[PDB]
Order: sequence, then structure tokens, then C-alpha cells
Amino acid sequence: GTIVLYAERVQDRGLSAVAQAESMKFKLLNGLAIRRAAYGVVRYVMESGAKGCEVVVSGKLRAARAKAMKFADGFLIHSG
Amino acid sequence: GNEGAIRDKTAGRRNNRSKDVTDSATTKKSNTRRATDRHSRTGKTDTKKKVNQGW
Amino acid sequence: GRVRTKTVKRASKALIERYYPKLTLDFQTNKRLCDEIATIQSKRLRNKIAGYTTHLMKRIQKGPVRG
Amino acid sequence: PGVSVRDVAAQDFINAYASFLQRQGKLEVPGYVDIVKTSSGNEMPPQDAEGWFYKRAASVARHIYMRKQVGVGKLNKLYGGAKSRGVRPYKHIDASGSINRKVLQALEKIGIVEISPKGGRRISENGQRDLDRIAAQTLEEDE
Amino acid sequence: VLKISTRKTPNGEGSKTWETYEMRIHKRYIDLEAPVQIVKRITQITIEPGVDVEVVVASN
Amino acid sequence: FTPVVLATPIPEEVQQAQTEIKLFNKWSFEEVEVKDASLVDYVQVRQPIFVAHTAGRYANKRFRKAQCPIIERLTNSLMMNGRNNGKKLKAVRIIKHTLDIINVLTDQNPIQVVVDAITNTGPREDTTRVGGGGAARRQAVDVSPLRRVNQAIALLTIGAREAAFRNIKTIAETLAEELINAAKGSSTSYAIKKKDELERVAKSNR
Amino acid sequence: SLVVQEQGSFQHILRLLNTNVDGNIKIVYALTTIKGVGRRYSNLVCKKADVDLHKRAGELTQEELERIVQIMQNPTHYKIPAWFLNRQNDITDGKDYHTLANNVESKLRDDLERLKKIRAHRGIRHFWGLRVRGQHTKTTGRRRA
Amino acid sequence: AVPSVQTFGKKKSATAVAHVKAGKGLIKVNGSPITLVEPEILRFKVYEPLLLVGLDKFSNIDIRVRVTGGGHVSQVYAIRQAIAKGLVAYHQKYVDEQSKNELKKAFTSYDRTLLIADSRRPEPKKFGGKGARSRFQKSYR
Amino acid sequence: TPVTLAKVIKVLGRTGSRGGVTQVRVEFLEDTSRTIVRNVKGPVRENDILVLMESEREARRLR
Amino acid sequence: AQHAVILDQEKYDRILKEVPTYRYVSVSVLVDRLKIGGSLARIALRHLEKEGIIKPISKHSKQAIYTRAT
RNA sequence: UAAUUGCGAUAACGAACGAGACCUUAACCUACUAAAUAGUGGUGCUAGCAUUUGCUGGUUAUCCACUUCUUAGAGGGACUAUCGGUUUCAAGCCGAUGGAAGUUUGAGGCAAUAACAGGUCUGUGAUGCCCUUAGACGUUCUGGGCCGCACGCGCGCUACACUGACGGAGCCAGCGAGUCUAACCUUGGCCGAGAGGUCUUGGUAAUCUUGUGAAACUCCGUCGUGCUGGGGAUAGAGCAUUGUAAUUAUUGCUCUUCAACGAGGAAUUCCUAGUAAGCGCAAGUCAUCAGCUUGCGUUGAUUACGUCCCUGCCCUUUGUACACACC
Ligand SMILES: [Mg+2]
Ligand SMILES: [Mg+2]
Ligand SMILES: [Mg+2]
Ligand SMILES: [Mg+2]
Ligand SMILES: [Mg+2]
Ligand SMILES: [Mg+2]
Ligand SMILES: [Mg+2]
Ligand SMILES: [Mg+2]
Ligand SMILES: [Mg+2]
Ligand SMILES: [Mg+2]
Ligand SMILES: [Mg+2]
Ligand SMILES: [Mg+2]
Ligand SMILES: [Mg+2]
Ligand SMILES: [Mg+2]
Ligand SMILES: [Mg+2]
Ligand SMILES: [Mg+2]
Ligand SMILES: [Mg+2]
Ligand SMILES: [Mg+2]
Ligand SMILES: [Mg+2]
Ligand SMILES: [Mg+2]
Ligand SMILES: [Mg+2]
Repeated sequence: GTIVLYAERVQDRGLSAVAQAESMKFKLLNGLAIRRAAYGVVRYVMESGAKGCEVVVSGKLRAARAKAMKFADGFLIHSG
Repeated sequence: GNEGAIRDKTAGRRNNRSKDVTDSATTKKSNTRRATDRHSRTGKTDTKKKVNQGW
Repeated sequence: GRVRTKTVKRASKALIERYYPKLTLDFQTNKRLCDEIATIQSKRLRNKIAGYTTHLMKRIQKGPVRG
Repeated sequence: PGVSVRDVAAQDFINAYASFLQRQGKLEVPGYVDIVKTSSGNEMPPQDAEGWFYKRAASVARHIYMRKQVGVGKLNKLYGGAKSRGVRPYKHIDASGSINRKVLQALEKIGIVEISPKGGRRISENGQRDLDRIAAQTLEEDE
Repeated sequence: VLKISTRKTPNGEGSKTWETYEMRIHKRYIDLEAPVQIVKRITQITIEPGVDVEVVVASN
Repeated sequence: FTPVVLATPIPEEVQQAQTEIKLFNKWSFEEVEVKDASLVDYVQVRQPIFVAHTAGRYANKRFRKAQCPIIERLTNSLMMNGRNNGKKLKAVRIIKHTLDIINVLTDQNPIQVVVDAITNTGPREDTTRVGGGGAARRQAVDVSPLRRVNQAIALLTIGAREAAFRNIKTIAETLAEELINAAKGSSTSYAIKKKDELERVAKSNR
Repeated sequence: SLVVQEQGSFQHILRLLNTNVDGNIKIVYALTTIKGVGRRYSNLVCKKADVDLHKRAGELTQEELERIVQIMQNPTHYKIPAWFLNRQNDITDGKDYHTLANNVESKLRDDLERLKKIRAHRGIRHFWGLRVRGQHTKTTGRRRA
Repeated sequence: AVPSVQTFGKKKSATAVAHVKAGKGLIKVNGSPITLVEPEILRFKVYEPLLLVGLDKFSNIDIRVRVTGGGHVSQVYAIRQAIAKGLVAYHQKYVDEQSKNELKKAFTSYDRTLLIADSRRPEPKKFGGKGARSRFQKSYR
Repeated sequence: TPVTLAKVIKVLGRTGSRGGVTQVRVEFLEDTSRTIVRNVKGPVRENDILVLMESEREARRLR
Repeated sequence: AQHAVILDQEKYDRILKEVPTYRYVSVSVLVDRLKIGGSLARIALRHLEKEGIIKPISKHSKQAIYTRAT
């Protein structure tokens, strides 16, 4: 009784970093292509009124050597 | 045991001191391979279908 | 080295371009002008600006200045 | 004009009070004096041998006059100097808690300092008196 | 100001970079004289997530 | 000098000289003139100081180092060789002592003698290590007044410190000594030698 | 202090405790060239023997010197602490000693052997010409023996 | 109340608080006369304000200073500044302006930053050396 | 010894591979109306006074 | 060890007749006149000051200084 | 120009990421809101010295008042300003004055695209595949080892003394940290030469330890150039502390023992102002142990304010049969 929990939907997930990581995770885990999964996530984020958004995917798919990919659209400052 | 240790000649400084020093002491870093860092030894290689599936 | 970035000099340009009557050879009041007339997010950048638009001003008095 | 001890410089005062405490003969000087070292951060005993208790006491006196209250721990720390840890870097170290606490008791039995509330030792009302006196003596030689 | 100074590196390699995190603790107290009513009113409300409020009593 | 006193009183000779002349420890800043052209403008004397200790921003600009009183420039360069790094207080007194010594011998404003020994150990020219092709010869060069002072303060103090090393005579005595000999250079002094031998090899390659 | 005078009275160098002592040195430190008597020990003994430390080893009336030797080889009788002493709680008769001169040499031997003779690792370690107080023997002390 | 001001001086971390009331001319620091102070070699550094502007000036006023923090020199350079800042604080409100500006003139002419506190301050050291500019020591290999 | 005084009239720049060396034109005081360029060893500004140890001889470049 | 630790009557006599013309006297200066080690050196400085000859124009530790009387 | 920072030239015009802006810390506010957990003046209550009023203290509330100092909120301030030199009279640079401040104000934090088979599976209940899995490569328990010593390399510490060692005496910081379901930081009083012990005590802390009375340093003595009273390695004997445990000696104290080292070859590191160097502190680690580190303040210089000679890296140009890119 001295501790209380409440849930709470979140005003657009499209502007939550965490929301979209877990989306990607679920996308690639659900056996989705890669560029599909990324560009999809980016284009929903942008569509959700973002100023800019960037998705890196690192590690290894199918080939034995690791690679990485940048997926980005719009605007981002990086400093200060 | 401890009786052996003091009784044992061929022990203690006086002895070592009077022995030549190996040259393996004054050695180098040995290094061994680095000029072969970028050349994969796996023998294997990937392929352009597999990288194109995954990525 | 105290070379003024473009955002400084670009603002200075635009400001002189459209508020020459108003502004003077005096930074102190050119400062205060910037408040009422320009939106800037930092004291530093604003004095940084008016400081130079005051410099620019001061030598338009003795001949034109390209830009 | 009137006088304090604050109107008298550091060394002149103490060296006059030291000569005073000596002159008098009323003191109490533990007995391990001469054979003792002042601090574990030291090398040699005092060179005043027959004396230096009068040095410390008069010093101890002046300090406790200059302020509300102090203890042994404080005087230990005050009188502490550096101790060459031989080949290792110097560290400040506290001085003997015995030399002081007995310099305290001695000066107290002679009534130049009392126990104090709050804690520690306080300058005796009779101390003020007899301190400001010899202090005045010191500027009397400078007249 | 709570300082914590740690090597960025999980391991050992590299020039020895050091990095100092800090957490800033702000503490205020305001003394009031009031009856019981206002106090209990003024403490229950004025509630704010993030600020630790603490009300003692007495002159000792 | 019209004496004056209030509550906590101010000592006679203190009350005295101070308000009158603005002189050193107790030495005359008047007179004291640089017996060599140039080197003025690069040797202070006036404005006059009480002791050679100052929180002086003499670094932040290229030449303002020159404006530092030459006596305190002298002391400044006493404090070094690691163990004595910093320790201006130590030095300041050594100079007080030094000047007192210098004064005793042959009189003169001992501050003026310092002025003399300086002006007397600065090499009017020197040499650098010009390439010219591997086996480098030595191009002669006429050295700046500032460097001429700098080298003097450095040269003087050093060979006095070296003299003062490992023997009974104090820093103050050797310093005073090295100066006196160098005031009118007597070539018994470490610095004059180094000066003359610098101008010897400067001349020997022109 | 005072300009003194004296006549032929003081002789330079003088031998006591089976060693030799330079006269023209302040007597406290003079006594130190005897094995087993550091500046402290020296200081106390003469403080006990009632001697003007301001003196050298030079003056020192013959009588004064004798008493100095006396106190040195009986420290517990002439009221010198015991913690002041190079060898308290012997290890045989248990008495507290202060061992002097050619004797401190003897007693380093005696302990060292007492260890060796008992096969104590500390001893073994001595007999091997090593460092015994457990310092690292990799990098330090290489010149040595 | 009698006429008075409070001022300060600061060198490094030393801060020298002063009280310049109107009185029979005392000049004491912490609790002792200014003819003590010691350091001593530097003693004349804190006489200095008195001398530059004539000993007299202090007869209609009393002077106290108490220095906390700083160090055995930091405190001498602080107290003098407070003393002279103090003297020129007094002629600001009690004597006339011209008097004051004559005082400030013969201070800043000579000066050792008697009116103005010194900007200088320790730099933070950085990781990789025992100093702020000093780096440790490397050997390559 | 014939002393020779010359006042720096212009600072020309740094020769010497190292570059501790400054090219300077000077006006000697005892009878002006002539000039000669010298090479300095120390830091130098305008209106300084150099003691030319031999009046007539000048250099140019340095390596 | 190399002489100058005692008083040798003739030495005392040396000190009295040999300290004029010394525009400078001090601890060191006394050692330099082929005599007196630093210890008895300071004693002499106090005891030439007993009466006459030397005037104390400088103060303390390490550095002493005197001049001929007038 | 520190900067693809700008000016300018101009088939380019005008913009974005990064640099700058921004943020944090240190510097300035007798302007603003305040404070018995910060302090000042006055007043009482009170001690000492003088006495002619004075001088120097005591008194977590006996009261009044204030906010200069301390603290931290909100604002203000600086923009290389005024002027003059200099320059394509352009961006700029330089000097003087003024100023808390005029070197990106000093110092940091942040930091684009790209690269490396750099390091890290030994930080992780992050992880693939391999290996192992009961006589275990799981795990725990007892004991040793990581410290082992002919010797090579690297970071350091203390020194070779007289700008010093020693002995008294002066006596001054800043950043920190501290105990609940507990034994942390420790004042004070005693006992002890010392290390320590013992009786109490304040503090979950601007409130108590702590003004952290820190060290260099300052002053008056002692020593007197002698491997000396510099130096303190090595070693013996005793006493204590932490801990279940101290032997291979945890640390601390005392006596004694008293080495090498007389400024260091070829070489090589670090550094431009409150910096170098010297000096000590707190914090991390931590039952106990700092010769380490991260920060801190204290004393406080000499010398540049330049260049491409050395070394290192950028940029064009140019060659290429390289593109997994000279491994
Ligand atoms: Mg940006
Ligand atoms: Mg930035
Ligand atoms: Mg002390
Ligand atoms: Mg101390
Ligand atoms: Mg040292
Ligand atoms: Mg001995
Ligand atoms: Mg070792
Ligand atoms: Mg305020
Ligand atoms: Mg100015
Ligand atoms: Mg690899
Ligand atoms: Mg890992
Ligand atoms: Mg290991
Ligand atoms: Mg390293
Ligand atoms: Mg000392
Ligand atoms: Mg006992
Ligand atoms: Mg409690
Ligand atoms: Mg020796
Ligand atoms: Mg020693
Ligand atoms: Mg620790
Ligand atoms: Mg470590
Ligand atoms: Mg091509």
C-alpha cells in the first residue's frame, strides 16, 4: 500500500529514442529485411514530426565479417 | 626441508653471481607477426550473395 | 585570433541592411537595439553581433562597404 | 598608555617569558625532561636541555591567551613539524601529547591557565594579568 | 558537488584518459511560524517530484 | 621632516626617510645612472621601490619584462636550481645582505654597483649556429640590449652560485663579490670572462 | 658564548672503549665513532655525566671522561629508560643490555647464527646473502656482495 | 554611530577585510599593530600605503584588518590593498572628492595593485601530469 | 677601442634556419645620414640601440 | 680537522691586532684569515663586539657583517 | 585565423553538419532578494593592561541593526571598446588608454563523415561458434603462489648539503569525506618517551571533527666543509596497531647498525604565467598498507611571443598496371 504503480500511454512514440530501438529490435527479430527495417523506422519517425533521426545498425548479418550501416534523414546538430 | 636449503651448496648469491648471464635476458619484444594483420588467415572469405542477403 | 564567424557577420549585414536609421557609432545602444529588434538566444552572441554591426556602421560613415 | 601581549612581537615576548618562568623557579618540569624528544617526527632532543620547557610553556601560554580554548590534540598538531620518512616522502606528523598536557597542568597549577567549559584549556584571569605584565616589561626595555 | 573520477576505458589500453562525473546537491531551508492548519495544508500540497521536502519542529 | 604620531606609533627612521624620499631598503635611487648608452630603457631605476618583491604581471606581453625594476630582476634570478625554485622570500633577504656588503666595500650606492656590473657583462656581440652545410661555422651577430641585460643577470648570478657552492662563503658574499669585481670588470670574475670570451669567438668568426 | 683560553691542558685524539676519538670535535658527536652509540645515546649519557656539551672532546677533565664511560656500560643503574636500549629482553637471561664498541659486532654474529643454527627461514635467507626483511629482490640491489 | 566604512583586499584566496572608523589613529591587523606583521622583509610592503600618501592622513581615523585564508604572502598583499582601498573609501563619503582623487592618483601612479585586485588565479591541473601544463613523462619505447 | 652606436630604425624579419635571428636596419647616432643593416641575437623592437663592435660590415641571409 | 677549532693564545692575539683594515668582517671572513672554524668564529664576532673595533650593521643567521671602529 | 575562421579573387549564388555558437568552472558587482548552520558594527553581562576617553579578549540568542566580507538565486558585465599605428587602408594584426577581465578572457565539457582485423569475451545474467561438464576447466574448503633473483628496460621516491641539516620559536590554504538498523569521521580529559591506550563526547554535517594551527616558508640559535651534525640503504634487538591469520618480515614507534651517492657518458622527457619548478593536503583504493593516481591550494621564477633546422602530421601538385588499395 505504500507503493503504487500506474501505466500511461506515451504522447507519440515516434519521438522516443527507446520506442524505436525496440521497434527495430522487433523488426529484425521478426525476420524483416534490414534496409526495410531501418528506412521504415526512420520514415515513421520523420512522419511523426521529427526534425531529424539517425539509425545505426552494427554487428553481423549472414556474412561472417562485421559491418555497420548509417540510416538518416532530415536534420541533426551533434555538438555542445 | 629447511635443513636441506642451508646445507645445499649451489645455492645463495655467491653462486649465481659467479654464473654467466644468458643473452635471452637482454632480448627484444620478439613481436612475431603484425605485418600480417590485415591479411586474414581464415582461408575462408565471405561472398557477394551472403552479404547481399544479410545487408 | 578574433575573427568573427559568419553568423555574426551575416546578422550584422542584414541588420544594417534594414535598420540604418536607428543604430549609431555606439555599441552600447546598438546593443540595446538588438534586443528590441532581433531575437538571439545568448547575451554573448548578441554583443558579439552588435559589436561588429557597430564596427561595420562606423566605416560606412567613411565610404561604402561591399556586401 | 596600557598594554596587551598583542602589542609585542612573537619572539621577544616568549624569550622574555621563558627567561621569566626560569628566573622564578615555580614551574613543575616532569623529570623526563632532557631525555625526551618533543615529537616522533624528530631526530634530536632540544638543544636548550636545561630549559625549552620554559620555551614551550611560555609558547603554550601565549597561544592559549590568543584564543578561546585549545586542547592537547591541537597543541600536538601545532608543535608538529615534518618527519623525513627516510627515503620516503615527508608527511606532517603530530607531536608528543605528553610534553604538552604536562606543560598545561604545570602552567595550571601555577594558575596561568584553567580547564575550560566547551573543552580544552582557557587563559586564566591571573594569566591575562601576569602575561600583560611581562609584555609591558618587554616594551620597557625598548623605551 | 559529488565527484566521481573514472577511466573511460573498460580495460587498460590507450592513453590514460580520465573522466569526472558530478552530481549537484542543492539544499535550502525556510523557517516558518504558523498554526497547525496552514502547516499541514502547506506540506501535503506544494508536492513536487524531484524536490525532497522535510519539515521538523521545535526550538531544539 | 616634521614628525607625526597617532595611536599605534610608527618608528623613527621609518617615519623619517619614507615620507621624504622613496628609497630602497634604505638606499638612494637618485643619482644611480647607467654608465653605458643603450641599456637605459632596459635597466629601470625610477620608479623607486622599498624592497624587491612585487606581484608584477611582467610576462603577458613581449617587452614589458623590461619595465621590471632591475634590482628585483636580479633577485628573481637568484631563486632557482630546483631546490630553491620559488622561495622569493629567501632570495630577497640575500640581496638585502648583498647590497649591504657591496656598500661596505668601496662605498657607492650598492644599487649603482649592481647597475655597473650588469652593464659590464653583456656581450656587445656573440654567435649563432648557422647551417652553411652540415659542418656549421659561426655567424657573428650584434646582440640586443634586452638580451644583453638578460644574459648579464643570468651570467652574474650563476657563477656566483657556482662559487657559493660547496663552501663557507655565503650566497650573499659571492654575489656581492662577483658584482664588485664585475662593476668595473676585473676579469677575476666568472661573468667578465664569459662576456669577453663570447666576444672573443664572436670576433673570431667575422 | 665566551672567548676561552686554556694552556697545554687539552690533548688532541684520545682512546676509550677500545676505539679512537678525535679531540677537536664537539664531544657529543665525538663519542659517536664508538660502535653502538648514536647521537641520541651520546646526548643523554653526557647529559647524565654532567658535562658542558658546549665543550669539545678536547677539554673534558680525565675524571669527566671516566664517568662518561661508566654510565655508558650501565644505563639501567644511572636512570636511563630501557626503551632507550639497543638490546632489551635479551633472549637468554632476559636482562636489558646496551651493547658497546667491539661487542655490538659480536652480538650481530650471535643472533644471526642463532637463526641459522635453528634453520629459521630468516637465517637461511641470511646465509644466502639476500635481503631478509622481505623486500623485492628482482630490481633493487645489484652491485652488492 | 561615528563615521566609518568597511573594505577589502584579495590576493589569491586571501581576503583582507578592513574597518575605517574615525578615531585617534590606530593601525592594527587581526589584533596586533602594523609594526609587527612579519613576513617582515615584506613589512614595508604594507607600510607602503601610509607612506605614499603621507603619514598624517590617518589621524582622524582608526584602522583594523583581519585576514583569513591565503598564505604567508597572499595575506600581506591582500591587507595593504584593503588599507588603501579603505583610506580612499573614507574620502569618498566623508572628505571631499578632490581629496580622494588625489589619493587614488598617487596610489595608482606608484601601485602594486593597491586599489585593484589581481585577476590571477590557479589553473586546474589535467589528467596526465602533476601540473596544469606539465605532462608526465613518456619514453616511446 | 672604437665604440659604434646604432639606433634600430626598422624591423625587417627573421632569418636563420632556426629563426632566433632578426634582420634590422639601424641609424648610427654619431653622425647620421648613413645606414647599415645588422643581424641581431636577442629580441628587438624599433628605437633600440645596438653596439656595432666594428662599424663597417654587414650581412644578409642566414642558413 | 685541518686546524681552526680551538684558541691557541697567539691566535687570540692575532684576532685583536689583525682586525683593522677589514672593511668586511663576518663568520666566513674569519675562517678566510687561515683560522677559526665557524663555531668559534661566531664567538669572536660577539667578543670583538665586547668592546670596540666592530660595528654591527647587519643582523642575523647565516649573514653577519661589521666594519672597523671610528 | 586556433579553425573550409574570414576577407578577397570568382561560373557560381546562397545554405546545412563539424569549428563557432552552446554548457560548466574560475575571475568582477557597497546594484537586487536574504541568512543563530555565514558573518560585521552597537548594546548589555564580563577579564586584563592603562587609566583622560582607550587597547585586547570572554560570552550558538541578553537584546537592536546591517549584508562589505561568506553563501547561492535572479539579473548586470565584454563586444578584443576608445584612440592611434599597420595592412589590398579588406578580414585582420600590433601598441597606448581605460577596464574585474581584452592570449578562443583562463581552464575544461560537448564534438561531424570516415578509418584500425588498435584494446576489451578477465566488468557484466551482453554474446556466436568451439571446448568442458562429476577423478569438473562448475563450486567451495585447507595451504602455497602472483613478492620468487646472476641480470636487461620503463615510471617514480630520496639524495649528494652551507639558498643547507639539525634545534627551538613564528605561523598561513584550498578541493574533499564521514555511523542505521551501525561502529564512519573524531574534539576534549587522563595514562604512556613514542607509537598508542583509556573515559567521555559533537556530527547523517556550511551546525561537529576543522580555522583541517598542512608542508615548503619566516625568525633566533647549533654545526662549519670534514662522505660532516649531508645521505639514510642494509641489519639487529624491543614495544605497539589492523586482522580469523602478519613467518617470506602489512603498517606504526625506539635504540642501534651508517651503504651507495662529490650533480651523473651516449642519449632523452616536460613545459610560456599564477605557468615551470618546489611544497604539502584531501579524495580513489582501503580491515590494515601510497614511494601510484585524481583533484587541491600554498611559495613562485629564468626564457620565447620566433621559425621550418631536426622530428611528426596535414595540404596541393604529380606517378600508378594499386581499389582486399604498398601488410
Ligand atoms: Mg553547429
Ligand atoms: Mg564548440
Ligand atoms: Mg616547529
Ligand atoms: Mg606546523
Ligand atoms: Mg627537499
Ligand atoms: Mg655509533
Ligand atoms: Mg622493491
Ligand atoms: Mg555582498
Ligand atoms: Mg592597464
Ligand atoms: Mg589484432
Ligand atoms: Mg567486454
Ligand atoms: Mg603483479
Ligand atoms: Mg604512464
Ligand atoms: Mg627548520
Ligand atoms: Mg611505558
Ligand atoms: Mg550522538
Ligand atoms: Mg657521515
Ligand atoms: Mg640525517
Ligand atoms: Mg588514503
Ligand atoms: Mg594503482
Ligand atoms: Mg589519378
